[PDB]
Parts: sequence; structure tokens; C-alpha cells
Amino acid sequence: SGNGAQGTKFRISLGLPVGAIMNCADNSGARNLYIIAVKGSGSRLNRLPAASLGDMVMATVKKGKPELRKKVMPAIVVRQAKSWRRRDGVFLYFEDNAGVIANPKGEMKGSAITGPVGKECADLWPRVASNSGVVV
Amino acid sequence: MKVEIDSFSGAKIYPGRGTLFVRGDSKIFRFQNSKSASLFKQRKNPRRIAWTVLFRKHHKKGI
Amino acid sequence: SHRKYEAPRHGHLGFLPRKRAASIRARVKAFPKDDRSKPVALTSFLGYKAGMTTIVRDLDRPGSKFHKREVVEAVTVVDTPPVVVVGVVGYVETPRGLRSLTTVWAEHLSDEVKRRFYKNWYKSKKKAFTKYSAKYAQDGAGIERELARIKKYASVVRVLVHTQIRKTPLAQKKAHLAEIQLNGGSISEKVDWAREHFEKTVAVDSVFEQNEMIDAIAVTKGHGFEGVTHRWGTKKLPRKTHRGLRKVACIGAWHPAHVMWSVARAGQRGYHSRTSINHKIYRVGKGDDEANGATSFDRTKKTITPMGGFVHYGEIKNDFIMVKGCIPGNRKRIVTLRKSLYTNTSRKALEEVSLKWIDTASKFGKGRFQTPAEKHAFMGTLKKDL
RNA sequence: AGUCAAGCGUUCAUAGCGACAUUGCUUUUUGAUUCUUCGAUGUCGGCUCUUCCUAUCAUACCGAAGCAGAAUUCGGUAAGCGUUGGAUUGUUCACCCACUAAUAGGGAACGUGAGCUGGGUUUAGACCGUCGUGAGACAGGUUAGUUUUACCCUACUGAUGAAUGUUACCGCAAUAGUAAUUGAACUUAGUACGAGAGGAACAGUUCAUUCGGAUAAUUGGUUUUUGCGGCUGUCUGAUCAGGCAUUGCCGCGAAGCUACCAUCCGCUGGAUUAUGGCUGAACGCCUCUAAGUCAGAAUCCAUGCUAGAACGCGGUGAUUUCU
RNA sequence: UAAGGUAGCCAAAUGCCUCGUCAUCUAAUUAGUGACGCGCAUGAAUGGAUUAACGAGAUUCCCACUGUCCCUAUCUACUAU
RNA sequence: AGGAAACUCUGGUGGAGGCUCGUAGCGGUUCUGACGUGCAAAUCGAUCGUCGAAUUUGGGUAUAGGGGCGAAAGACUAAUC
Ligand SMILES: [Mg+2]
Ligand SMILES: [Mg+2]
Ligand SMILES: [Mg+2]
Ligand SMILES: [Mg+2]
Ligand SMILES: [Mg+2]
Ligand SMILES: [Mg+2]
Ligand SMILES: [Mg+2]
Ligand SMILES: [Mg+2]
Ligand SMILES: [Mg+2]
Ligand SMILES: [Mg+2]
Ligand SMILES: [Mg+2]
Ligand SMILES: [Mg+2]
Ligand SMILES: [Mg+2]
Ligand SMILES: [Mg+2]
Ligand SMILES: [Mg+2]
Ligand SMILES: [Mg+2]
Ligand SMILES: [Mg+2]
Ligand SMILES: [Mg+2]
Ligand SMILES: [Mg+2]
Ligand SMILES: [Mg+2]
Ligand SMILES: [Mg+2]
Ligand SMILES: [Mg+2]
Ligand SMILES: [Mg+2]
Ligand SMILES: [Mg+2]
Ligand SMILES: [Mg+2]
Ligand SMILES: [Mg+2]
Ligand SMILES: [Mg+2]
Ligand SMILES: [Mg+2]
Ligand SMILES: [Mg+2]
Ligand SMILES: [Mg+2]
Ligand SMILES: [Mg+2]
Ligand SMILES: [Mg+2]
Ligand SMILES: [Mg+2]
Ligand SMILES: [Mg+2]
Ligand SMILES: [Mg+2]
Ligand SMILES: [Mg+2]
Repeated sequence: SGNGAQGTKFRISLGLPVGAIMNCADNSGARNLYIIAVKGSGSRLNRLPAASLGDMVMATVKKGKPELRKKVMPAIVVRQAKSWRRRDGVFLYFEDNAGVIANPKGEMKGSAITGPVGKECADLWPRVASNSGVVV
Repeated sequence: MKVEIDSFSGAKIYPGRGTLFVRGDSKIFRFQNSKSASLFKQRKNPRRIAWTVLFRKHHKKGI
Repeated sequence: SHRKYEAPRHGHLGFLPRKRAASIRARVKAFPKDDRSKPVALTSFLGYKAGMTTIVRDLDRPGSKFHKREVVEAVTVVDTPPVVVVGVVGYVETPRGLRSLTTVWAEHLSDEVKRRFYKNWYKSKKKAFTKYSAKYAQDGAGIERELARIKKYASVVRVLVHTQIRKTPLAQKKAHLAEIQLNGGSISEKVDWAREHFEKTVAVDSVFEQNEMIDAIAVTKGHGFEGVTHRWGTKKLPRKTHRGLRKVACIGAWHPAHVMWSVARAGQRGYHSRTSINHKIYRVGKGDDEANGATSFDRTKKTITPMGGFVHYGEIKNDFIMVKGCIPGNRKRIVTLRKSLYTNTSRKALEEVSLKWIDTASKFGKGRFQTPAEKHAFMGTLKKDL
């Protein structure tokens, strides 16, 4: 996350290390995102930088439009599929890993998001919360 | 606090118990335990599992 | 040459040596600082870890995003039968530290406490404190002058107490005996309080109250001899490692030509005495009370014991302390609670806590029901029920 | 790393630099040498793991600036704490991608092979190029090529234990160790400052990074609970109930163990360093300093935490008769 | 000079400089592939160039798959005791 | 069946090959696994190559040391080359 954060995020269980491939939820013409970095991640020997829901990552478009491929761009994780605990203790998880493509400040490249998004990402990013249909 | 109902077995889910599962069609399922969760992800039908509330309703047991 | 990539040190050196504890009851190494203004009160208490459960409370944190919203928290229950005061002792302050000079016991000692001075109680004449009891039954002669000696000297007073082990489902029959410091008034007031409380009981609410941050002192659960990988958290070696891979590769350089003390090695894991601080008391529950597990929001009369009892412990028919989180030690272990050595504001030790709901489902499995009445109402009648 | 200061820096030697010269330090370079080792000290790199140094990259507190703010640069006390993930390369080194508060430099027989690996070099097989009449040569390139032993002593990690009248309980605390770390968001505040562009900080709040100590209520994992159920083949004449299939296989699976894959917790007092000062002479003035003294750092010592001297100690209970 | 390397091929297992230059492959490639050739020192039965099929041969990439790894945990038998 | 003819096409039959998958067999790729004062002066386990022949193999017989034999490794010639 970092710059465009609107408040804090309680710790979500990390489920997306680098090298992971998630789906592209928005209509920016990309199909999948390939995670190469996690913003705000710490430094430990041999530990992969792992991303959770709501975190801003650096990703490349492995499959999609050639205007988007072969370059690094910021993305935002909106669906995790690794079970995490909320403070009301419900363990929840989606059925797929999914993110959207955004600018470094948080404004989305696309305009609409398919599928649900996590509210722990919606509250952190309002532009994701704007184009989100259903927020769970 | 709310006591939710199991989306597979109709059991009562107390706070901090069981799991939740959001499917790609934005539908929310709730499981009291890994038994019902694994049966759900095995795609079993609750009307054929003899201990489910749906089964007992369908067979008029305790009805 | 230098280590190629920096990495933090595995393990903590202030918790050395990782040996078995001397006794099964952890020692209170430090008590809260005294002040000669407050009434005579204890500084600690003894209980037995009965197990864990969950609560639901409405969080009051003005600035959190879950302010005035319900959260579920893991608590642990300490079964605390009311302790019994048998004896006090005073300590003078020498240039070599504190030193006990006297010990004044109560007249009548129960069997459950005088079993502590025996290894083979079943074959014994039970002669223990029998001449000290004959030292009693005069006017006061062989007792009152030692009490006045503690008044004249002994600028720190500790009270000998012992648990009531027969009130718990444990099969021990031999109570635990300990010293608890007094932190009120003058030395004369302390020893007068003790003399009045001889052969008498002290309840846990006379020392503790709700929303108080306490320290839990206990001996952790034993795990025996353990390798370095789990004992210290070192990295597992790669798969094609001859002579095993749950090891530390380099245990030191050529020079100094010795294995260092700071090298992580295999040995005993667990059964170390630990002190975990800043644990908030959520409920000071009374055993002389039904609906211990009930709240003002729940209002269904159920005690704190789960369905089928606590696993490996039993019932909580006595008083108990529900304290937030994990404490060292396993179930059935003697646990010494202690008041905080300092006053912590933090906007978290000052949060008043009111519970909404307490979990009483069975911990022997994935329990669906909180009460047998609820279970029977949901399931209807059965074949055993006619 | 200094000393000097011709000049650069609009102006100005010294904010920052600094020529021509000159004095040193180091042993992480490569040399030089041949003292030890050729009746063998296992030899490159990586992995792993600990400690040490400071010539400090970040963090704490400060001083200086051609320091308005922001950003940056120089320097001091400081090694307490941390200093990453990857593409290529056997590499050390290197060069890029990206995160980060930062991605500082080194030593420990160029740390570490009875710790690993064997990619490389460095036996024997083989190929190419050049050289050689030839056998063959090549710090030229390529491919394939056995990595042995601890049960001994010490060291370290744990575990007992004789003797201190016996035995039991409760204690004290010499000594030794010690730990927490860093960032973001809101607010301060679009405020101070600045012509504008831009654009802070203290306090406070909520979270988070790295680490550590526990714990198993919940979630997840594990299944010889061979606990229940199901399935294949065969055998017990069939049925019921079972045997075997190196735990036959599959689903669920309590208990236990366990995970930043789960949850909880991780203290406050003093003395100081740098530095800034007070009073105040020396030197009738002036001066943080000479006497005296104040505040002050992630520093040190305590509080706290962990062991408890098995030749450190205290209090207390009972102390044997027809061995 | 006896003849001066032709046809072809190439930083090739053969190119010192060299991690050669360009393109592609990747977020990033001293690797790989396709090109270029004044080639230290390619080259024609010292056989040259190419080649379907075959290969426990060497090398790169892609899909699938996974405890190889993030980051370890648990279980069984036989040891060790 | 087609075609003017040359001959082409379709469906069967047949059962060829130093073909192929894969046993017994023969061999010995990788784990650089186990063991490594071993069960063993070369083994064990799994993973593998090949498996109708340029195959595997018994017995008999021939070649003998600067000699033999060698689908050629300076390999083998009684744990000796
Ligand atoms: Mg690594
Ligand atoms: Mg090193
Ligand atoms: Mg270093
Ligand atoms: Mg090996
Ligand atoms: Mg349980
Ligand atoms: Mg020499
Ligand atoms: Mg030698
Ligand atoms: Mg020698
Ligand atoms: Mg020798
Ligand atoms: Mg040696
Ligand atoms: Mg210094
Ligand atoms: Mg050296
Ligand atoms: Mg060694
Ligand atoms: Mg090699
Ligand atoms: Mg060779
Ligand atoms: Mg020649
Ligand atoms: Mg050579
Ligand atoms: Mg000390
Ligand atoms: Mg742990
Ligand atoms: Mg489970
Ligand atoms: Mg379990
Ligand atoms: Mg003055
Ligand atoms: Mg030519
Ligand atoms: Mg060429
Ligand atoms: Mg590669
Ligand atoms: Mg090429
Ligand atoms: Mg040639
Ligand atoms: Mg081959
Ligand atoms: Mg064949
Ligand atoms: Mg074949
Ligand atoms: Mg075979
Ligand atoms: Mg073999
Ligand atoms: Mg081997
Ligand atoms: Mg061995
Ligand atoms: Mg040869
Ligand atoms: Mg031979």
C-alpha cells in the first residue's frame, strides 16, 4: 500500500508471494497479473515478499493486451482465496486470487470491477470502492 | 452478536466458529465445520446426506 | 570472512539456560512496590489453569475502525478456590539482601497442607507441627513474642498461604504452599492482618477486580529433548544433506577453538518458568453463583464450564478468573497471578470491558450447542428419550 | 586518513571542495620473501550459523552549510539495532529489476567439506581450435567423472549426582545472561516557511515491519483413534462378521502436536557521551571550565526478566528404643 | 607464395578482445535462440553444409505438476535409548 | 468401384521388421539415496537401458607375457596390467 492509503489495515494473512499469478478483475484488457513486489513489505533473509488483500503490489501482465504486457505497473489485491481472520473471528476466503490495475496513488486504470471485493480493500482504497459492485 | 445458519447442514453457527466462503457469483456460504465445508467442495447434495436439516425436512422426520 | 547476508539472531539470550525448572510452581521473583498508605492487601494469588474459551465483547477504542463493534477474543480460565492463610514470615534487609529471621505458623494445619511436608504420607505418624501446636494453647507466649519481633524488625512481610486442592477435580490431595507479599500499611498492620487471618480463607475478589492488568507466572508445558530446528527456530537444511538436515550447519569458526554459548544447540524444550505481563482480567467469577457464563446480554443461566466439562480438567464449581489471552503453562498447572509492578495507562489497560456472550460449547470436538437444553430443542427427541 | 593552501565556489582560500607538494595508518588488494608444513593442516564458490571490528548505509541525539520550507551535503557521540527479494553467471566480483528506513564495509586458518553441496578448478574417457614431424602441449574452449570415520578427550547444549547430623518445606541472591526493533496513516496542517511553486516538525491516536517468549478457545494442517462409513481383488460354502493386499485405497475424523497458515504478550528509573548552557576566574574585560554545576543518545547501570554458586547463605517442621 | 581458404558455415563443443553488436525471449538474462563476420586460430572423406527418425547424450524456454522453496508442521516402522 | 487405355482408388486378408510398449533375462542411467571399521575388498533399494536379436548363456576347445586378446577404454589376461 503506502501512498494512497486511506487509514490503516489490520493484518491479513499473507497468501500471495512473489511469482504468484492472480486474475485481473477490472476491464483494463488484462487477463492475469504476475506479482513481482509488495509495497511496504519487510526484509528478511530468504523470505519472499508476500501480499494480502488490500495491499498494493507491483505486477506485470503476462497475458492480455500487448499495450499492457512487458512492463511493471501497480496493482491492488481485491480477492485473496487464502483464509484469513477478521476481528469478529469469522474465517473467510474467496475462490480465486484477483487484483486490479491502478496508478501509484490508487486511481484505477479500468472503470468497472467484476466479482466481489474485500471490504478491507474497499475501505482502504475509495476508487476501488467506487467501481466495486458488491463489497464483502 | 448474530447466530448464522449453516448453508449446507442448517446448523447454528456461533461467533468465531466455522468458516465463510464467498463464491465467484458473490454468493456467501457459511459452514459450521470442515465436514460440511469439504462436502460442499465435493459438491454433495444436502438432500441426500441423512443428518442435514434439509434431508429431515424433505423426509418429514421430526416435522 | 564476513557473513555474506545479514540475518537476525535466532532465539533470545535473556531466557537462558533453557533447562527444566527447579520446581513445578514458578517463583515470584519480584513483587509490586509497597506504600504505607493503602489497606493491607495481598500482592499475588494462586490458581489452576483450567482451559480456554472465547468471549464476545463490544470494543471501545476511540479511533479504531472497529470502534463500538463486536469482537471475539480468546480467554483462559484459572480455577481459583479461596486460598487459606497459614503462617507469616518477615525479612530484614542485610547488605547481602533480604533475609528471613522468623516464621510464625498457625495453630491447626489441615491435612492437605501438611501433606506438602511428606513424600510418603500413607505410612507416617503424621507428626508435623504437633509440638508447634503445643507451643500454642498457652496464653500467647511462644507466638506473640515472635510476632512482636517481626514488628520490631523485618521491614518486609510475606504471608504463607496454601491452596485448597480438594475443591478442584485434580487427583493430587497435596496442596501447594507459597509466600505472598503484603503491600499495605505498617509492619504491625501487616502482621495483625495476618494474625487475624490465620486459619482463615481469602477469596480472589479481595485482591483482584475486573479490568485489572495482571502478570501470569507459571512453568510452561514440557516437550522433552528437542532438536535445534524447533527449539531455536533455525532454518531447515536442504534436502540433499548427508547426515541429516534438522541441524545447524556451522557451530562455530576455527577460532575461538570452542563451541560458543551463543550457538543454537539441541536440548530440553519447555518446562521453563515464564512471566507473561499485561493480561487484562475480564471477569472475576464467583463459584457461589449460577449463571457464571451468562452476561447481561445473554441472560441464560449457564455456568462457565463447557459441555462435557473442561478437557483434562473438570468443572469450575469454585471461583475463577477469566483473563484475556494465552498464559504460560498447560491445564491443571498451578499458576501464580500477580498485580502489575507499574501503572500502565496506554488507553488499553484503562478500557472497561463488558462481555456480551461466553462460549460454553464442548471443547472435545466441534461443539454445535452451548447448552443441553438448546441441543435437545434443536435435535428434538431421540431414541433414548421416550 | 591527515597537514599546507595556488585556485574553484558571482563576490569569498578553507559552506563544500582543492592543484603543485608532504606526513601517516591499515592488512579486507596484489605483490615481494621463503620462516613453519611435502612419513598430506582436505584447496574455489555457494548454503547454513554464531561472534567480533568501525573506517556509520539506516535508525537515536546533536553541531555546520552558498540550512527560507522541503530535500540534501559535511561532521561528532555512537557497532545498541537492522542492512532484503530476484534475472544472468560455477563464480568472488559484476550488472540490471524491484521493495525498503537502509539495501555500509570488513575479520574470525582469504571463518565454516568427520556441517552439506561438487557447479568450477585439479587424475584417468572424449571432442574442437592453434602449436608440434610425432608422442603430445595449451591461466584456450567443451562434455562425463566414488566427497570415508567420532563410540575417545575437551568445548558447548541439556540431564543426574557422593559428601556438608538426617529428612522435608519455604526462601535470599553473589555471579552470569538479557531485547525489543522500525515504518506508515490520521491529526497537527495545506498550517508554519515561502513571492509563488511547493511544503514541514513536537505532542496525541490507530495500525503495521522485523525479532522474541508463550499458547491451542477458534481456523487450518497432520491421522495407527486403524474411530465410523464406503470401494476393489481374493479367502473363510452363502448370509452376517471378518483375514490378507509391507498402514490396500478413498471421505470424514476427535484427542494430541502444531502454523505470522492461528491467537496473546513484549516494563520504567537513574548516571552519562556528543552537544547546548549557568556561575565564574585565569587575562580587573570576555569565556560551558580551570574549581563547581544544569539539561541531555537507540549509550551504560539498575528496575524487570532467565538460571541459581552442585565447596554461598537464612528461616522453619519432624527427628527412630525393644534393627 | 607451391597455392594464397573456393563452395559453404560461424562469438558454433572451434572467437583472445568478449558479458562482441543488433533483434527476440524476461520486470530484470555473462544464459537461450535468430542474425552480422577482416574468422587471435571456421572450412570441405583432417571430410564441409544440411538432415526425418532415434538418444538413461548436452542446453534454453513453455504448459501441467508438485514441501524444491516462502516455512515449516505432523504421522508410521526400524534404529538410536 | 473407377477408367478409352495406362493404370488408379476403397475394404479386407496376411503377419514383415538388427520396429515398438513391456515381463523373465542381460546390463548398470540417476538419486551423486542406503551402507561406507558394510551383508559385501563394489553390495542393497528405488528409478532406469534393452528384451528376438551384432541376443543371452553352459560345457568342450584355441590363443600365454614384450606375449595374447581387444566393436579400441591402454581395457582384459585368477581381487594383480
Ligand atoms: Mg537465499
Ligand atoms: Mg564468511
Ligand atoms: Mg556484515
Ligand atoms: Mg550426498
Ligand atoms: Mg478441542
Ligand atoms: Mg612459505
Ligand atoms: Mg606439503
Ligand atoms: Mg606432517
Ligand atoms: Mg602428520
Ligand atoms: Mg583438520
Ligand atoms: Mg567513530
Ligand atoms: Mg588476510
Ligand atoms: Mg570443519
Ligand atoms: Mg564437477
Ligand atoms: Mg580429464
Ligand atoms: Mg599438424
Ligand atoms: Mg594448466
Ligand atoms: Mg546482573
Ligand atoms: Mg513457537
Ligand atoms: Mg481440523
Ligand atoms: Mg487436529
Ligand atoms: Mg555567563
Ligand atoms: Mg570465404
Ligand atoms: Mg566466428
Ligand atoms: Mg533461467
Ligand atoms: Mg548464435
Ligand atoms: Mg579441421
Ligand atoms: Mg544416451
Ligand atoms: Mg529392438
Ligand atoms: Mg524396446
Ligand atoms: Mg527386466
Ligand atoms: Mg545398483
Ligand atoms: Mg552414494
Ligand atoms: Mg555410518
Ligand atoms: Mg588416454
Ligand atoms: Mg584383473
